[PDB]
Amino acid sequence: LTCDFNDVYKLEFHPNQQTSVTKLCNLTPNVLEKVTIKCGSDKLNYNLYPPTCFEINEVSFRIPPNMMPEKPIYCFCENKKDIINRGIVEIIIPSLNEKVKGCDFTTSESTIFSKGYSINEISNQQDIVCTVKAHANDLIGFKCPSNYSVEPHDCFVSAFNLSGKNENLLKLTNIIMDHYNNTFYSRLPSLISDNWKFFCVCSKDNEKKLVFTVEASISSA
Repeated sequence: LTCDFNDVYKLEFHPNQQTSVTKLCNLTPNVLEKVTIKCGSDKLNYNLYPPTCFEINEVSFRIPPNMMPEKPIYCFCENKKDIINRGIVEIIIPSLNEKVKGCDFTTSESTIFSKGYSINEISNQQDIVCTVKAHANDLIGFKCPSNYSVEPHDCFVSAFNLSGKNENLLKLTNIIMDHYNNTFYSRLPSLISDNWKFFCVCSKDNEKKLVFTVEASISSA
């Protein structure tokens, strides 16, 4: 899931080229996978258009979880001299077949998550507890209001035990902890060998706590 126009799909001119050379780098990421595009550096004078692709010289992004099918996104790494060698990145946008298992504490009409809560629900002392039952390969996540803090701060790297304490987690994968929008994601392993329950908490002084609890059950995928 890298398009390296610097050393892999090389855009170096050849001697006495009459016409362009065009290279195609086609990617089929899964949702939330990281794509990297390398285009240009100190020595290699290449530009990427548009400068950030999916809204040395290097860009990475991850495709968000979406239920709206989209046409591929293209971006162009250009080498000039008028002859232009161009690397064309095509990213097929994966679409989800159902909402992400988990909890959007910021809307009752989430674009992303299976369960949502309106501002009236999360407002005013009992916890709001949102429980998801997850199995092998499930994508899970939650979003808390931007004003809230999340405990533990690195939820999914660590989480709290329904029984014991903070536990460095279960081989969770593609962990995303986006503190800009207080949105957290990860993927259960393809093999879960033991039942595990854990939780993370969002809070804000004088507000109901928002509890995201996961019951991960023995399974195989």
